[PDB]
Amino acid sequence: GVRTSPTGEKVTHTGQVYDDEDYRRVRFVGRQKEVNENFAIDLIAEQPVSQVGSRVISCDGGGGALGHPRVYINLDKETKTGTCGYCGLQFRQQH
Amino acid sequence: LGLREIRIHLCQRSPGSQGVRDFIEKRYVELKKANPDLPILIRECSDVQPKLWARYAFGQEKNVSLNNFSADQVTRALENVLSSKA
Amino acid sequence: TRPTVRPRNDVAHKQLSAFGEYVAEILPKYVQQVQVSCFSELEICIHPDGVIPVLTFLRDHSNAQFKSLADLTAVDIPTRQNRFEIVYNLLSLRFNSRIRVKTYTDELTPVESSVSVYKAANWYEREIWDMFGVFFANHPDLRRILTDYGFEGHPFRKDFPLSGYVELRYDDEVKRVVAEPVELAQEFRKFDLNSPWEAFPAYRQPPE
Amino acid sequence: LHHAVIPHGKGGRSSVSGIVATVFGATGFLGRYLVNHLGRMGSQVIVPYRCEPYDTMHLRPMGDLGQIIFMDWNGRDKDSIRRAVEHSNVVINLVGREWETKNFDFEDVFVKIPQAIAQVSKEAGVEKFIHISHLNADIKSSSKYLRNKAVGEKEVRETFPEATIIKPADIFGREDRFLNYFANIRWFGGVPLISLGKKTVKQPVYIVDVTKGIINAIKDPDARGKTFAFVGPNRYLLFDLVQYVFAVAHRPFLPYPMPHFAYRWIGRLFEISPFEPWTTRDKVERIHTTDRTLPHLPGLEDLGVQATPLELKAIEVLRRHRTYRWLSSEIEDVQPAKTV
Amino acid sequence: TQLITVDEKLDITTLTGVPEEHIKTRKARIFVPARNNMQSGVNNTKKWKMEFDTRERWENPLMGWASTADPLSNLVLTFSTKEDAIAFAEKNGWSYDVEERKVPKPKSKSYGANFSWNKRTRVSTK
Amino acid sequence: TSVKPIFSRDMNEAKRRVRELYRAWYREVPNTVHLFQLDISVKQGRDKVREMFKKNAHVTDPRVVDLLVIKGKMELEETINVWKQRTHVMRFFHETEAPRPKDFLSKFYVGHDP
Amino acid sequence: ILPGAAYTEKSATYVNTEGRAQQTKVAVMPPGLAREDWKIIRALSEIAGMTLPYDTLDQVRNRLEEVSPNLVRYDDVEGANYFQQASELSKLVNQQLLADPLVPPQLTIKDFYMTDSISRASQTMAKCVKAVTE
Ligand SMILES: NC(=O)C1=CN([C@@H]2O[C@H](COP(=O)(O)OP(=O)(O)OC[C@H]3O[C@@H](n4cnc5c(N)ncnc54)[C@H](OP(=O)(O)O)[C@@H]3O)[C@@H](O)[C@H]2O)C=CC1
Ligand SMILES: [Zn+2]
Repeated sequence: GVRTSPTGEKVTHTGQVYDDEDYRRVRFVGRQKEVNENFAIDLIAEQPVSQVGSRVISCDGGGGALGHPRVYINLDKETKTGTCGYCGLQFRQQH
Repeated sequence: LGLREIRIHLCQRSPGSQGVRDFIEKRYVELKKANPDLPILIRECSDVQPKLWARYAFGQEKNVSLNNFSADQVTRALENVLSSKA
Repeated sequence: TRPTVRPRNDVAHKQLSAFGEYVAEILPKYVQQVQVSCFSELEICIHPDGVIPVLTFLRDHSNAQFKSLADLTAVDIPTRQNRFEIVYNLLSLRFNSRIRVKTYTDELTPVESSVSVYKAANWYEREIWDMFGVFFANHPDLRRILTDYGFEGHPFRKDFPLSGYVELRYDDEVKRVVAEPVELAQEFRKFDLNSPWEAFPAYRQPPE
Repeated sequence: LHHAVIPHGKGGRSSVSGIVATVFGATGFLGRYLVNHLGRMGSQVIVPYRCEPYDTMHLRPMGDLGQIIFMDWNGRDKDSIRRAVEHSNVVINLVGREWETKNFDFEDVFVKIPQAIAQVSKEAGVEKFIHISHLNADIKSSSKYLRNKAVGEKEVRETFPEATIIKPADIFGREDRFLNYFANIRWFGGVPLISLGKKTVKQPVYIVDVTKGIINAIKDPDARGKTFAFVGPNRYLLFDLVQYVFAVAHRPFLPYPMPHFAYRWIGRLFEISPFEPWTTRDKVERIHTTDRTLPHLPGLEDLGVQATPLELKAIEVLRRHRTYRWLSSEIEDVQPAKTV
Repeated sequence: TQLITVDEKLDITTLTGVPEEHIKTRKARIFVPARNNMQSGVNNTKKWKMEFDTRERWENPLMGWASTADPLSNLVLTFSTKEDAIAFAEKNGWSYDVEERKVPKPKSKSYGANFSWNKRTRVSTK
Repeated sequence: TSVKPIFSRDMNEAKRRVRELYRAWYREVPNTVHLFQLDISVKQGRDKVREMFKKNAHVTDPRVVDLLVIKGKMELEETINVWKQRTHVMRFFHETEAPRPKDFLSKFYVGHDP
Repeated sequence: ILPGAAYTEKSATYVNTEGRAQQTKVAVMPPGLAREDWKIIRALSEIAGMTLPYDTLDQVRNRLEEVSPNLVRYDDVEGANYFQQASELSKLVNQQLLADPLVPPQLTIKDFYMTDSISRASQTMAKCVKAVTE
């Protein structure tokens, strides 16, 4: 989900791009700007929300020791989903 | 041209500022009534020498030593700098 | 305290304390302090005037025979009035032991050279002069040994910055490698890593 | 004004001087010194090069990381120049050649390319444009070099009203072709001259002073629209100048006269080489041309540059031309030249 | 004898090799560092520190890093007492500013004041 | 305040050492410009030697001037043999370094440094 | 427009309401071509041909001591006596008290977050004002 500025230079996920009057664009003349197009926010926004049947849940990122430290998420709010702090997965109580 | 402001620096505990403290506590009120538009800034400090500063026109400044003075010497000095205006 | 605690050698501690008493009572003119650490290491802190007789005694006495000068350093502690501490490490092959001899000097008081006992001390205190500015009197060939040829200052002093005051680059106008005032592209980011909680109560200094 | 063009630092290698300069023909003689002086204050330098990058290797270590940007360009391609100068704020023109080749004549390198560069710098909104002409540029000059330089200077002035034109007299330096030419002529005989070389007056200027004048003209806001004349502090006749050159090199000096028509035929023979010619008729006519005096134009003293005489740098230039016997002779054991 | 009566002021400015612009335009600061208010520990406020004034830091044109031209930017020194820091600063010819150590005054803490009978120091909840 | 000396008891002997060192340096400058093939005149080198000697003219303590005499003799011995290069000899001439601002106005224009 | 510095960008002295002088320290440097304030005034006095007799910060602080000696002794509260003289002088001009009741300019929490130019240009203050107004 990359976005291009009116000058033709792409914008990274951090929002960095060069202005039209910036002299630092000359480093890209005759070469190319290395920008990663797999924006992580869009890919984590497409994960389905996991419906569980407990007040609390545990997340480890999948894979056990190959993931993040095991955190515990509370699901007492019926308005918002409980998002894991590391992997960004969101869980939701079915009641 | 003339005098613009007067600055009197002194101490509260030193005996060298004894005469300046006496001069202030006796005659400062009638001095201020004599010169109502002349800023006479009194500045107390801890370990400074009794000193008299006069500011004249175009930034000329004059200094008068006030160390170990009695009150009468202080007020002749102050009338001298008031009547000089140079 | 069996698997993860280092065992202690009490026999070595007692023997080194006995030899420290022996040395400190043989030479009362120079010896100021004698200390044995918890890992059985002896330190004989003496007066700087008695560098040469203490080392001569340790090299030549039949009950010391510390024939090898293993290593000779200098340590800078700026809070002292004698900011430089000179440390001699001696090894006795006959009795199989190691002893340490510490002395003190500042920037302007010369220290007597110990080349008359050990000949490695020549290069060792030449390096000490290069890195700290400690002048060693009655030295055969005292010059710089590690620093640059045109280098001014002593780098291992604690008031010397990590990056020096100059840097070298090649200039094409004079066709020469010239030295300019330093300008780091990225500054050395200083990290404050001291914890504000006391770790060892045994080393607690008394308050004022 | 942009935030990234504000100067920063102490003017060192890693500092930011706020100068974005496109220097044309930087792989030559003045370009080395100009890029060296620009890179040591921390300036963004753009080098468009026609030759091999291997010839730009020596220019590579002259500045910090990312401060020199190399790219390709052509003299007959305005789009490449538009690519090169679209981000710069100072443009410096040092394009020239001592001879005309099978592809480029004097009109191409002295009239067409400077006019194209100045036009596309004006169209790209570059505030400061600097052109390096010659001091003796005359429309009625004998050689095509000075005629084409005068025509190109007029074209640049008429197409860029705010252009600064710098007119050096003659440059001497380590990699020059003025003192080295005289010190290498000794191979072919006994240094022929025209009328013994005592009818022409030269005032050469040091390369470092020219570079300092160029840098100060970049920095000075009052140099916009001026036409400077960079000349040395002393005037010498040609005969005793060559005599001083050979006395510095400790070489035998046996001058002999040569007629003007005989010298042109000699220059015709040397200039048929497919490589760089050793000499040509244009070099002959410029060597024996008196440097004119223009008191109405500002000089190096108006830019705060103190002129250094030839006596302090001639040994540095010509020490490589001595034999083993005279390699270690000092500064002062050479009688200095006689001025006018 | 072999001892010299020396009465002049002690200086080693000509031996340290630091250039003059970093020896007469600088300003050393001698201070006991303040406690980090995020923590209750006081073990970092025991030793005096000498530091220097902060000069210019600019951004790198290539990578945006913080470049500086100060050699003395990251250099601090630890002293046991104030007098040693003053002597070290005066020895090297640095003009110094000394700020006094601030120690907390002893308070009057009592648990029974939370449940007073006629005072305003009753806690609302415990 | 009685302290150990280095070589000289009083300032007269230290001045004698300074004078002898400066004599030897003044002798050495022609050989220095000859062997290292510098492009400066001998007068320029002798003025550089005089300036480097005048840079330490305000110090009156015998021990520190003895240490500077020791360092100067070390550099003289370093230059007597060819242990320095051409660059080490010409590092006393800061030719590559641009001139710094001196007055208040130029320092105010160039940056925030005092 | 003359770009000056800020209190985190220069070493400078401020006196609180109790008469205690204190000095700031240089945390960062001013951006762009912004300079220190006394440097700007001194450079103006140099250009205008009325040059002031100070060049460094210590000389300006010496002048500050010359005008008032209590402005250079930091972390010190000096005694100010002679209340009686001021009281006797204040009884001369008989100013008449107005009938307007004493209404402070800061009545609620929404009047606290925006006082000066630094706080008015903050987004955290804007968020706080928007949070307390709703
Ligand atoms: N004698 C002197 O030194 C004096 C010179 N000048 C002027 O100063 C300028 C610089 O002279 P100088 O550096 O000594 O000479 P050089 O020949 O050494 O350098 C000229 C530069 O121009 C480039 N160039 C030449 N022809 C072309 C072309 N057709 N297209 C693109 N680039 C080209 C060359 O690059 P490449 O290597 O790729 O060919 C080279 O980098 C010239 O304009 C000259 O007239 C003025 C007064 C005195
Ligand atoms: Zn997770």
